[PDB]
Amino acid sequence: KKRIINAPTLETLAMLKRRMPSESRNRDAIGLIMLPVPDLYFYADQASKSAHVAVSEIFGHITTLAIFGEVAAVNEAMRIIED
Amino acid sequence: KKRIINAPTLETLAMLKRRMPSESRNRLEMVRIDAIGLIMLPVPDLYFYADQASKSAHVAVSEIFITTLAIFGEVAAVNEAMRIIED
Amino acid sequence: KKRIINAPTLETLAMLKRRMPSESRNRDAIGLIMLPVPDLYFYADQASKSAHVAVSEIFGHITTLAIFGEVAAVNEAMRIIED
Amino acid sequence: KKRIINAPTLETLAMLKRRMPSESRNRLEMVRIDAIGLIMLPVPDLYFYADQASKSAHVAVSEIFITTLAIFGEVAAVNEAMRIIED
Amino acid sequence: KKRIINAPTLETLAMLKRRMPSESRNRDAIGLIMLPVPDLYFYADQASKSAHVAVSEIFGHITTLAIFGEVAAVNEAMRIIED
Amino acid sequence: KKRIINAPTLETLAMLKRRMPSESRNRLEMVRIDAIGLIMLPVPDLYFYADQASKSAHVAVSEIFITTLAIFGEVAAVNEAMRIIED
Repeated sequence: KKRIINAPTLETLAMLKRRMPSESRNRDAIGLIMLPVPDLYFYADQASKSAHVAVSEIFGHITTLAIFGEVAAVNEAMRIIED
Repeated sequence: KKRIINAPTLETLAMLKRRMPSESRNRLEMVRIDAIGLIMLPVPDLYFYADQASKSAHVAVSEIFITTLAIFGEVAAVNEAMRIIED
Repeated sequence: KKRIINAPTLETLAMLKRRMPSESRNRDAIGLIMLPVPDLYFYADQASKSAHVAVSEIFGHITTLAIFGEVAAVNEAMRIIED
Repeated sequence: KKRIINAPTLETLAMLKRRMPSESRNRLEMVRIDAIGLIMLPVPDLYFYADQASKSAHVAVSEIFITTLAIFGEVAAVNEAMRIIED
Repeated sequence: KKRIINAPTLETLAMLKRRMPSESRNRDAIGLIMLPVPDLYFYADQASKSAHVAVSEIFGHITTLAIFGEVAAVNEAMRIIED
Repeated sequence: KKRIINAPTLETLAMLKRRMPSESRNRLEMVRIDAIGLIMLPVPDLYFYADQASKSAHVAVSEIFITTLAIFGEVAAVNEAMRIIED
């Protein structure tokens, strides 16, 4: 399903970074949502067109998208994805 | 499950390029990418439909790492391809 | 399921070669069929006893057999496998 | 599916350490390990609940290689955490 | 499910060793049982508290625990795990 | 799902050898391979039945990379083994 982490720890960020591509990693709330891969890139492209949030895949098919940004924005994004 | 990205970002293209073979990467600059169709297919279908697309002008195809096929090209062509694949 | 590629592109061959063992790769229609592994080797052994087609596993359990040869032969093989 | 190991062996700790990131390994000596809670979670839940635990005193969390979260700490804390996760 | 190998061959031991961690490998009947990972470590910890049997994961989620020891002990352990 | 290859090709043997451990590879020349039985088994069954076969004369066993066991030997022996495994 979907989940939002408000005010994540440094340790939480470290865990996520280990599970992201170097390109993304090198670049607050975090929204985590499980999506099939077409949806994943569709919704990530959305965010790249949107300021104020950053996106990345999380590894582990149906995979995980992580949305990093400000509390309002992250919530807005998770809402948009539910439609 | 299928999805079409209209007018993809440069970052979107970068994300996809990271997830395709080095050999396929050049094919993106040889084609106008109005749209990207992403569809999850069993492997026999994948290569069947890729081959189709490779024969078609105006689109380029690549695997993305039941797996994912990406169809790059002009809006009409991408839409046509996704339609054909639904049949 | 099963599928046959008539007159494959060079790019199509390149995609398949990336997904085959070095031994096979180093060695027109292409038949692609998804089989459990016992069936896979059973039906591939058949082809090795048969002239005019070549066989290989394709990676990605239930896996994929690829049958390379002449149009008649490939069709014949895909038919035999349906029984 | 969840499980709590009360009063784990040194060998049990060794087995788990082998299956966690090198970075997490030190966190075990910074905390009294009366108990270990092991629960299998989808990844969004995993990081959600880890983050919770990392904010909580008396427990430490780590991934073990839908995946596995390990919660290390004092009996009360571990039990509380496993309870919260059931909700 | 579960299975017990009485008086295993050297070849059987070799096959299992290939599929265990170096740490375990470096350390008769063999009980093999498929368990979810929480159960796995729970029941392995049990064995570490118990003399006369040794435990290890076998690789290949729901994974496999291997219990090495004397015939009585191995049987006792497989019984305990059924509860 | 099970299958028996009667009178396998040299190429068939080559394909299987590529997919077994280097250690197992020699065992094929120590045994007359009239037939190869291939059966997909959960891992406890795999080692249980391998061990059986390793104790039996006239067959050799190996893993092929729920996984696959290959039973190499004489037609009678292979058939007997596949039968025993159905029980």
